[PDB]
Amino acid sequence: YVKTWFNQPGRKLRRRQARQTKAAKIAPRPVEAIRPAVKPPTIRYNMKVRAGRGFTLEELKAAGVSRRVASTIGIPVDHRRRNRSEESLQRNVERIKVYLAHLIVFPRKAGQPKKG
Amino acid sequence: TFVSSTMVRAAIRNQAAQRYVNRQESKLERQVRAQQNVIPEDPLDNVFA
Amino acid sequence: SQRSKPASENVYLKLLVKLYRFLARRTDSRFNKAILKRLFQSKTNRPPISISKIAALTSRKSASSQNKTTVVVGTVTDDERMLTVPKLSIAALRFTKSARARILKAGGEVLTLDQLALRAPTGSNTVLVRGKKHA
Amino acid sequence: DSVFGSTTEVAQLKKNYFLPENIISNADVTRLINSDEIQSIVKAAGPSRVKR
Amino acid sequence: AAARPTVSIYNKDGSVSSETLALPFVFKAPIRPDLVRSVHTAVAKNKRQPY
Amino acid sequence: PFIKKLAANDRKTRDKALESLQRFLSQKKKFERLDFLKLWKGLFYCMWMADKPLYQQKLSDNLAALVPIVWIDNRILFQSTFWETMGREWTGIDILRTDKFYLLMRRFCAAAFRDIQTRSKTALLDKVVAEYNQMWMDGPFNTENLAFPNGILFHLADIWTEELRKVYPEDVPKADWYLPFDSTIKSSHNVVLRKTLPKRLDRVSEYTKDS
RNA sequence: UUUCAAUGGCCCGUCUUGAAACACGGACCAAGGAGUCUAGCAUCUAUGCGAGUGUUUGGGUGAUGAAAACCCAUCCGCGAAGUGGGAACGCCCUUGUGGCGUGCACCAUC
RNA sequence: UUGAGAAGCUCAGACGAGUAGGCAGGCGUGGAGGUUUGUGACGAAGCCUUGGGCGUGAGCCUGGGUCGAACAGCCUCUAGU
Repeated sequence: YVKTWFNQPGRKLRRRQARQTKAAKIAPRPVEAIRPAVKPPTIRYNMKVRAGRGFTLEELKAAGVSRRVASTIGIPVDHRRRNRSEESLQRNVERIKVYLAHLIVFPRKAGQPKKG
Repeated sequence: TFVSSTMVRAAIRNQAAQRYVNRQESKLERQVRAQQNVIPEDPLDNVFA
Repeated sequence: SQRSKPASENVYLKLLVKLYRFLARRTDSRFNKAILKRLFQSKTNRPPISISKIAALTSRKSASSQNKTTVVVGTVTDDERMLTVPKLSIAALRFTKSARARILKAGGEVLTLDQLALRAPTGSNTVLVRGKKHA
Repeated sequence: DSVFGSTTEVAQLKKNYFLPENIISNADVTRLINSDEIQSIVKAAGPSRVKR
Repeated sequence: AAARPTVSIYNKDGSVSSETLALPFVFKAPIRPDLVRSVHTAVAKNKRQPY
Repeated sequence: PFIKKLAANDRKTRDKALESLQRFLSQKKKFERLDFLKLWKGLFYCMWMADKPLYQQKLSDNLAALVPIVWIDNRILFQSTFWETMGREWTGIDILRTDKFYLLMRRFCAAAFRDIQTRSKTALLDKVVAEYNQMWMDGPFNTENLAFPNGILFHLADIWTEELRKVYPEDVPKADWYLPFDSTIKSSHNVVLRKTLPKRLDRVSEYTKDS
């Protein structure tokens, strides 16, 4: 079998139309969730900083965001990752704190019974 | 007696482990040189511009 | 590909071959004959010469390079390893962007093979050089 | 000027792009051949198409 | 190496204006019919449907 | 006196700008070399665009006659900048525009001698030529400037005596008229230049003191 | 063009074989009918840039077809890691002749 | 003296079998980009012809007849040539 790439420009267009389709549904919030900053796990790459999967629970507790609130305002949680050093904790705590500064959370209507 | 295969894979990996930083430093040093190797303005070039 | 005309389709290289065809037969210089022969040569037979080789060859032994133009039918690349560039005057088919900037900012000038033909039509006071073909 | 840049200054819209340089500065080969600098040192031209 | 410095700008009614623009350096670039037709040959193949 | 107007695409604008520049050159102020270098970029292209032979004969006459108009203090800078822009742009001209620029250089060659004669009425001739010989030596006849074309100097040698005789039809006084050529032939690093300039030059040692 | 006269003229291809002999294939005509595409490698040439080089996995963008063209974030691949002869040049000066120097590439000598 | 498609023009001498194989330049076909401000119902293409011409040749141009709606030269690209 020989795989051909004639749909390469048609996949590019289809993926872009999905981003536009996604943005139409969720109008003002970002098309991606904020990702942490981590360091790759080798002696070849540990100097580089890249994006992680989600923020650790210890990073969210320091930033002031609970693990149940976090998912609702676009902050992924990684229950697996941990902070073995204070630099990873502070690098990503500041990342969450900056995110909260630039964030507008629209209020939600709440059911409110008469008494009690 | 000579070496063991436990470190042989570690030595070759440590050899290519510096490939990333060597490429990063080579790219970084090149841009510094290009910043220094800028031909002057030749003020007779904005005469009509 | 090397005998009576270049294999190159570059129009401007044909204009240089045309200019040195006139200079080779209307002058009794072996420089014009040597330059014309090297214009027919292929890219493999015209190796680049570094800016460091030009600086080394001119200021070699007794040095006293004076102001003789260095002529190479080829590309003058750059040697970033050398830090101080002397005042050189080189005429070449091509200079790289870094080599041209280093030669100009560090004193001297860069010429084309037609700018030198007007300065030294017989190639007098020229240092004809070549790149090593070992590669 | 921003799309293409100059032969010495980089293009604004193309990162690290400079206009190509020419193998000849002046491309009028007739001007070089028939110049005072060159015609003053050439030996006396033989005839054109010669008699049989 | 010496070319016209500026170019004139024409109005809607085809009349010249007093404004002028310095000739961009791209018009002084080498003209390479060999290179243009080699690149064109390749680029012209880049919208071909398979058969 | 705008330089952009001097290189306009229509001849009417270029002529108007040339006339306005006539007053600008006669101010009692010192223009720096760069100011004249930019001014001579437009003036070179005003001459570069002249179309018919009759116009470019008069245009070169207008540019040459501009020299006495300039203030005496910065008149030398006007000529020295003319020969700088005629050396860096000479090799870029095409074969159909060289004849129009040969005449301009010839008219300016005689414009130097005529200015020498004018200043000789008040000041002594020896110092006037010394000022001009300094201009020739620092400019076109510089030995450290390898890039100055020989076509300009070959033209200057061909017309040096013939344009000096025009300025002094009756008699030519003793002076260092041929000093720039003597310095060039002796100590130039262009073997083609020094082997051919004595052939082109026709210096008359009849008046100059024997060495 | 047909035909006559004079002179000459063994059936083509394949295989065989010094050569042929051969043995094969051929009733005739039309149409179809066989070194192609692709991946890797090496030489050579051209082109671009050059201690660098390679945009097209992808992203950005593209209103006149938007599967094109145009743009490039992070990677990654591949590269980087003294004496003689001699091209060319100047100076001579008995001027040619030769000599005096400077000596590329490359080859010999340490 | 006009004879610079310098890829042109021009002068001179020698030489000419050829399998395998090596090399160069050309002829023709389908389609593509450009071009000829191209040809065509006052007749395109095709076919026919003891009509004529050009080229060493592959081939090409043309008259007459037949015919009825498309087609070609030049530069480049391409191949189920």
